[PDB]
Amino acid sequence: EDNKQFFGRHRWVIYTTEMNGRDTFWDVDGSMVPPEWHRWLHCMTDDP
Amino acid sequence: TRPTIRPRNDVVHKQLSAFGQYVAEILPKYVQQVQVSCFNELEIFIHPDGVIPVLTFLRDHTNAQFKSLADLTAVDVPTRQNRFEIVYNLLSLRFNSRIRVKTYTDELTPIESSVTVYKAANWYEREIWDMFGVFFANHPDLRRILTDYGFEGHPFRKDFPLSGYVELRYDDEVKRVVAEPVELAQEFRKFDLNSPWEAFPAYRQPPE
Amino acid sequence: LKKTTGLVGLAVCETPHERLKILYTKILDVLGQIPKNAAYRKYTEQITNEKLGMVKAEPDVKKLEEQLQGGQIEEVILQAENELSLARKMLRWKPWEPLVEEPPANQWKWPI
Amino acid sequence: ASKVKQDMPPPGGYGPIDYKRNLPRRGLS
Amino acid sequence: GTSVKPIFSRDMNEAKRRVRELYRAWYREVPNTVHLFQLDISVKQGRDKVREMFMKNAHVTDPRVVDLLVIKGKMELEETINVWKQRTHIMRFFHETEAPRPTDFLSKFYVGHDP
Amino acid sequence: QLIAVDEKLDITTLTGVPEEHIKTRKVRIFVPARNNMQSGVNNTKKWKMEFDTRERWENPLMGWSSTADPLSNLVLTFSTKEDAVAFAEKNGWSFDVEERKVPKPKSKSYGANFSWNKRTRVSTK
Amino acid sequence: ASATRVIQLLRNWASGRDLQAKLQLRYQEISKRTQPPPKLPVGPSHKLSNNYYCTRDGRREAMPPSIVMSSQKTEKKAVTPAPPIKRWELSKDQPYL
Amino acid sequence: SNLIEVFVDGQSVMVEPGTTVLQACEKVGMQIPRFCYHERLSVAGNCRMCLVEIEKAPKVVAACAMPVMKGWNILTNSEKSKKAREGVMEFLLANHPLDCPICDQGGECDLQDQSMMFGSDRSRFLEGKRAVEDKNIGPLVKTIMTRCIQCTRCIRFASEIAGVDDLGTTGRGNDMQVGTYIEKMFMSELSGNIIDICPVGALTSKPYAFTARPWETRKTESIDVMDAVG
Amino acid sequence: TYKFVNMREPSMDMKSVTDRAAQTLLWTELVRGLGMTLSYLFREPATINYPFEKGPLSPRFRGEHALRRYPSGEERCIACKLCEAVCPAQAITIEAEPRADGSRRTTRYDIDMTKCIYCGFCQEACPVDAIVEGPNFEFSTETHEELLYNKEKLLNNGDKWEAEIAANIQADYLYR
Amino acid sequence: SNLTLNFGPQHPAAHGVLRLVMELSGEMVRKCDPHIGLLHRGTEKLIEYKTYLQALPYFDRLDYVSMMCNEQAYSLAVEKLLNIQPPPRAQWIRVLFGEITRLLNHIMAVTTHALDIGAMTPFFWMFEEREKMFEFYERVSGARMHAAYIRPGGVHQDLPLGLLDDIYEFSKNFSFRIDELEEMLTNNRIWRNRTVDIGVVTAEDALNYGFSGVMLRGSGIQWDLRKTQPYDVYDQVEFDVPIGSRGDCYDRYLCRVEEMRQSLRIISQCLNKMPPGEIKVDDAKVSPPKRAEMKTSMESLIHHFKLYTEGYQVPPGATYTAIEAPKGEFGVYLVSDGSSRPYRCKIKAPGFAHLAGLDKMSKGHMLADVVAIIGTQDIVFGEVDR
Ligand code: SF4
Ligand code: SF4
Ligand code: SF4
Ligand code: SF4
Ligand code: FES
Ligand SMILES: [Mg+2]
Repeated sequence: EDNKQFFGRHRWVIYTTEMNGRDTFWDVDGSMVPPEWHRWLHCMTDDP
Repeated sequence: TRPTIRPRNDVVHKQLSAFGQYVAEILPKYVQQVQVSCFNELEIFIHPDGVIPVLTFLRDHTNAQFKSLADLTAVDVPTRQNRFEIVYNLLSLRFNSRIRVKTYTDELTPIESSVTVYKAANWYEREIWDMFGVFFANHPDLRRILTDYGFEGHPFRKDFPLSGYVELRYDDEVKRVVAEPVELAQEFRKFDLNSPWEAFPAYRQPPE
Repeated sequence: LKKTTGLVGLAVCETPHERLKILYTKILDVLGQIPKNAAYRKYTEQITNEKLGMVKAEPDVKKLEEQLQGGQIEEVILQAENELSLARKMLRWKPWEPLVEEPPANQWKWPI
Repeated sequence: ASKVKQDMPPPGGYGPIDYKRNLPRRGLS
Repeated sequence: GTSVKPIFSRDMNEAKRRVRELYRAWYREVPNTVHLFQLDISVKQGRDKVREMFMKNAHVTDPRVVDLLVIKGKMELEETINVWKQRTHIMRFFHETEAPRPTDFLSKFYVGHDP
Repeated sequence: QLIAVDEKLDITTLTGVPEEHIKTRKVRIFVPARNNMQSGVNNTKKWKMEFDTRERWENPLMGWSSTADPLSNLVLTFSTKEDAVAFAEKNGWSFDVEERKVPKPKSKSYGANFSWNKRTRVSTK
Repeated sequence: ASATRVIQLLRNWASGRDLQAKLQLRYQEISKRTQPPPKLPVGPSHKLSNNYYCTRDGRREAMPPSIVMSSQKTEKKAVTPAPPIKRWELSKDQPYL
Repeated sequence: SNLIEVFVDGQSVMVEPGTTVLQACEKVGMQIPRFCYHERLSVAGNCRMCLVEIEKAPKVVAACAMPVMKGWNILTNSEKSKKAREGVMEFLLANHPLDCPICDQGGECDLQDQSMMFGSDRSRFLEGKRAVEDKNIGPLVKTIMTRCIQCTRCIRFASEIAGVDDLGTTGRGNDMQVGTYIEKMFMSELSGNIIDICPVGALTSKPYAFTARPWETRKTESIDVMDAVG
Repeated sequence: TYKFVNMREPSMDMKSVTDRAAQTLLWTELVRGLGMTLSYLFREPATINYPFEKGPLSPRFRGEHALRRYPSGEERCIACKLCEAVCPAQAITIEAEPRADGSRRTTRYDIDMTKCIYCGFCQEACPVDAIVEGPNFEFSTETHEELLYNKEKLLNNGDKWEAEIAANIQADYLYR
Repeated sequence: SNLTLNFGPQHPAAHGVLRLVMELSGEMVRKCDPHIGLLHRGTEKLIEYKTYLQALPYFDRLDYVSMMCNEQAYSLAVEKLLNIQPPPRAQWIRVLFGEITRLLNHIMAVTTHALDIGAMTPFFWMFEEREKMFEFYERVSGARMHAAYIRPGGVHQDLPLGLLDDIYEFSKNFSFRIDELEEMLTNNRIWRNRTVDIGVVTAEDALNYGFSGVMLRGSGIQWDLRKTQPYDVYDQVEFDVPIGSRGDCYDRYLCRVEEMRQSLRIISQCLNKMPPGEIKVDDAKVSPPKRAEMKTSMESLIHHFKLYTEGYQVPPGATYTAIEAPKGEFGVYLVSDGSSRPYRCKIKAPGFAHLAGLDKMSKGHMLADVVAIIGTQDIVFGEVDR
C-alpha cells in the first residue's frame, strides 16, 4: 500500500510466480487473490 | 391518517369535475361518461365516431387548449364485446392540466386516425396496429413498427402466448437464420398468487 | 417596438389590436350561424365578448397582455385563429345533437 | 439505549458549492 | 342490420376485386424479388408459393376479414419491394429446415402423445 | 354506412395462430373450484378459460422440465360464461363448459348442539 | 498531487486556472472504507398504544372514481380546467448567460 | 312467505328465520372472517374472529352463531368491527410460532391471509411464547401442535363426520391442548380430511411434507377412480 | 423562474470590432482549446494498473451467488422457496424433501446465471441468510454450461467465500 | 432516383441498434425512415406477468443511461395507486439521486453527441466523473447502474455513514470539469458551424409533434415538470430553467450544460437539507419490515412472507404519472385490477416522439447534419423500443 497515491492506486498486489499447479510468471489473473485479501484489496475495508 | 396516507386535494377535484361537466355539455353527441378519480385525474368516455371532433375541440377551444399529446395506447379486455380500449392522454400547458379520452373498438371496426389533430399520433397508432391489430382508417403510412418483418399475430393481446409461436436459430446447412416452432428447455412456471380473501371492500361487485 | 417574441416561428405582430378585433368579430359572425340552444355557441360567445371588450378598452400592449392572461399577445392572436377554425369545424360537425349511440351493457365496467 | 446514528450533514452546513460559469478573459487587445 | 361498418369494401365483389389487384401485384413482383434477394428458387416456385399462400385462407366469407387480409398482404408486399425483408424473411415462407410432420394416425401414435 | 354482414364471426385467419393450435386444441371454460386448504371464496367469482395439458419432459441437462406447446400457461378471465363462449367461438377453438357449482345454503343452529332427545347433541366443546 | 512545480506552473498557464485547488483525482479527503455502526431510527407508527391499523390504512381509503354526467342516468359562466399558469420571472440570480 | 327483512350495510335482503348473521352477510357477497366456523360442522363460536357490530347495539355479536332478528342492520365494516378483528387477530398471533418458512401451510394459510387482510401489521407482544409437545396420531397426519389455535375443528369433524371420538382437549386456560391424551392412532377411512379443515399447519400431510409450495402447483380438476363413488 | 442561454448581443464599438477581427484572423479560441488539451497532457492520468490494482467496491456489492452454513456446519437453507417466488427472472429452481434425519432441506437448488439479473432480491427475501450474492465478479467461463449452477457448486462457492461474506454481512446487516 | 442507404444498426453514430433508411440525392437527405424494434423485448407483456415489486427491475432497463429516474417514475405511479406516501427522508434521497442521475445522463448525452461530431477528448474527461457517480450508486445500492434502489414505498436501504461527505466532495469540484468542457466546445467556431442553425424546430411544431424536455425548451417554450407539476420535494428547492432562442442544436447543447449546473445547485440544496427519519413507509402491508423484526415478531414474519411471495395488492384503477426525466417527460400509464400483478403498464418515453419527428427535423440538411440531429435528440433505444 502507498497512501500518498490517489484512490485506486494506493493498494496493489504482486502475484506469486507459482500457484497450486500452474506456472504463473506471465499468466496472472485477478481470481488468485484469496477472499480476505480480496476484501482488503478492493477497498471494501480499511484493515488487512 | 397524517404520516403515511397520501393527502387529498379538494380544489383540483372540484375544478376537474366542473371542466368535465363543461366538456360534456359542449359535446353531447359523443360524450358518454365523465369521471374524476380520487387522485385528481379526469377521464372522458366517448363514442368511437367522436375521436376527431372531441380531440379537435380539446386542442383548439380557448378554454381548453390541450396542444400536447402525451400518450396514445390501447387496453385489451377479452370479456368485453368491444375488445380494445383506446386511450388518449392530453396535456394543457396554458392551464397546466391533464385530461384523458377513452373509446372502444373490436377486431374489425376501424378507428379514424388522428394524425391531422396530432402529428405525434403518427407512430403511436402504428404501434397499436402492430401490437393489438386495431386498424386506423386514414393513416398516411400504417405498417408494423416494433415487431419483426413478416411477424404474424399481435403480441400485446391477452390470448397471445408470452413466448410466441416461433423462435430463431442459425442453420448451417442453409447458411441463414431460420424460424422454427418454439421449444423451451425450461417451461415458464405459472404462479397462482391471488389471495382467496377480499382485500378492498369498497370495490365489491354486486352478486347479481 | 418589441423584437424577438421568444418562441421560434412566431412572428412579432405590428398593430395587434386591429388583428385581434378582426378575428374576434369573425369568430362572432361564424358563431351567429350556430343554433342558440347549443352550449358551445353561448360559452364561446361569452368568452369572445369578454376578450373583445378587454381588447377595446386597453391601448397599451403590455397592460392588455397582462389583463388577457393570454401569454405573449401574438399567442393570443394564434389562439383566436385556432378558435375560429374550430368554430367552422364545429358548425360543420353539429355536435349539439343528442348522443349518437349508447355503449354496450358493460363496456366501461372496471375491474373486468 | 445508545443515541441514533445516521448519515446526516455536519452541524451547521456544508461549504458553498460553485456552479456558475467561470470563463476568464486571458488575452491581449 | 347489425350496425357494422366496413373498412374498404361494401360487399363481397369489391373485396374480390381488391384481392385480384393484390394477386396481380405479387405475381408481378415475384421475379424481381428472386433477382434482388439472390434466391435459389425458380420464379415458378415463388409464384406457386404465392398462390398457395393466397389459397390458404380462401374459405373467408366476411368482407371485413378479406379487407384486413388484403391490407396485411399489401404490408408484406411493400416490405418485400423496399428490401426491408432479408433473405431469411423471404425463405421463412418455405420451411426448408423443418421435418415433415406426419398426418396419419399410426405415425402420430408411434411418435408421441400429441394428437 | 352499414353493410349488414350476415356471417358468423371468425377471426382465425387474422390472429397469426398456426392451424395446429386451432383445430387440435380443446379449451375448458369453468369457474375454478375453491382451494380446500382455505375458506376464502374470493377465487371462485370469475369464469376462466384454459387449454388442455400437453407433454412435459425432462431436459437432459439440469433435469429441468421442458415443454413444446406455446399455450401451456395461457389462462383467460371472463365475467360471464356467454362471454367466454363467444371468445372461444370467434377464435376457432372447440370448448367444453361446466356449470358453476354454488354451495347450497345450510341450516345452522347453535342450540341443536344441546338437544334434549335428538342425536345432534354434542358430547364435547 | 506530486507534479513538479514547473510542470504545475505550465499546467496553470495552459489551462488558465489554478488546477491545484480542484483536482479530479481523490487522494485523502474521501470517507474511510470502514465506518462505525449506525442506529437507524424506527418511524412514526412504532407506538404501542394509539396505533390501531384501521386509522392509518392508506389502501382502504381509496374509493372508485366519482361519476358525473352518466349518459344512461341562468348565468352558467364558462370554466377552464385550471386557472391560467402564471408568467415565469427572469432569474434575479443570473438572468442572461 | 315467512322470510324476514334484514340489512347488511344498509342493503335489504330477505332471509329465512333462524339464519345467522354470517349467512345473511354472505347472501350479499360479503365473507365474514372466520376460523372455527365450518358450514358442514356444528357451530362452535370460540375463535371469536367473526365479531360484527349491529346498529344501535353496544356489544359486538358472533356472526357465526347469532340468528338475525327482523330489522337488524349489520355493519361489517364499522370501526368497532375492525377493532374487534384486529384485537382477536393479535390475541391469536400472541403465541403463534415463527414457523412460516418451515410450515407446509405457507401460501394456503387462513391465519396468514386474514392477518394480511383484517389484522394489524406489528406486534406489541414482548413476552415469551408457549410451546407444546407434539402428538402422534398415525402415519398419515403429521402434527405440530404449537401451531394450533384451538379452533376445535378436527374434534368436531371426528365426532360428527368421521364418527370416532378419539380427539379432545385436555387442560384449560393457556395450557389447553388438542389431542388424544394417550398414544393412539387416529385411524379412519376419512382420517385425511382433518388436514384440509385445519386452518393452520398444526395438522399437515406427512407424505406431502416439504415437497411443494401452493403457488407453484398447477391444479387440474378430475375424477376419483379408486372406488365407484366417483 | 428561468434564464436565457443564447440571448446576448456583442458590442459594436471599434475596439470590440477590432478584437473580434483579430480573433477571426488569428484563431484565438482555437489556441485556447489547444492550451486546454496541453494542460490536460501534463496531468497524472486516472488509470489504474489492473489486474494488480482493483476499483473500489462496497459491502453491499452483488456478485456471484453462494449458499451459506451455520457455525455448526448445517446448511441455513430450509427450502421455504421464497427466493424462487421472488426472483424476477425465474432463475431459481428448487426441489425439496425430508432428510434422513427429518430436516426440511433441498435436494435441488439450481440458479441459471444466464437468466439471473443480479438484483439481490433473493437475499432480501431469504429469512435465514441462506442465499447471498457474494463479492466475487471474476467468474467468466468458456462455455455456457458452466454458468448453470447446481446445489454443489453454490455450496462450494459458500465454503470458498464465507470468510469474506460473513465480514461483509457483519458490516451491513444493521442497515437492513 | 435517389440512392438508398442503411444507417445502422452496426454503425458508430447509430447510437445502438437503429436502422435508418435514408434517401440521398448526393449527400443531401431527401427522406429519413427510422426502423426501430431491434431492441424490442416485449417489456410490457412481461410486466403484465410479474408482481409490482418484480416489475421494478424492468424500469431501470428502459433507459439504461438514467436508471434511477425511471424507477422513481414507476414508484410514484404505484404510490399514487396505493394511496400512500413516502417519508420525507426518502423523498429527499430520491431527489438527490435523481439530480445525480440527471448529471450522468447529460454527461453521456453531451459527450456522445460531441463524439459523433468528432470531438473525442471531452468524452474521456467526463467519463471519470461518471465513474465516480457509478461509485456512489454502487455504495448506496450494491450495483453500479441497475440499483433498483427506489421502491414503490420509498427506498430500500438507508445511506451509508460516509456517503454525503463524498457526494459533497464530488459536487464541489464538478464545476471545473463543466468549465473545461465548455472551454473546449462552447466558443469553438467549428462546433458552432456544426451545430448552429442545424435541426431548427419551431415552437408550434414541437408542441404538436409531442416533443418534451429540452426539445421544447430549446424553442423558447417555458415548460418544466419540476416547476409546474412538482412531485417529491421539488417545490422546496430553487433552480433556474434554461430557455433557448433559436431552436437549433447549439441552443439545446447550451441548455443541457446549464441544466447540469442547475442540478449541481439542487444537489447542494439537497445535501444541506437532508432530514432524519425512516426511509420507507411505515406500513408493513406495503413495505417489508426490518430484518430484525422479521426474525422476532410473528406479524412481521407473516408480512415479510406475504410481501415476498404474493406481493401487496393495489386497488383497482388507472393512472398516468409523468416525471421530468433527463431526456424529457417520462410517463407510465398503469392499470390495476385489484390483484398483486399489474393489469397493464404502458410506458411513454420522449425518445419515441423525438425519433418520430427526426424526419421533419432533418429537412434540407446533409448526412453529417443528420448525424448531428440524431445526436442532439438524446435518443436511447431501450426506452424507444421497450
Ligand atoms: S400455520 Fe400459517 S401462520 Fe402459522 S407458521 Fe404455518 S404458515 Fe405461518
Ligand atoms: S389441530 Fe387444527 S383443526 Fe384441530 S383444533 Fe388445532 S387448529 Fe383447529
Ligand atoms: S439476484 Fe435476482 S435474478 Fe438473480 S437469482 Fe437472485 S432474485 Fe433471481
Ligand atoms: S435460500 Fe433462503 S429463501 Fe431460498 S429456499 Fe432456501 S431458505 Fe428459502
Ligand atoms: S367463526 Fe364465529 S366465533 Fe369462530
Ligand atoms: Mg392444515
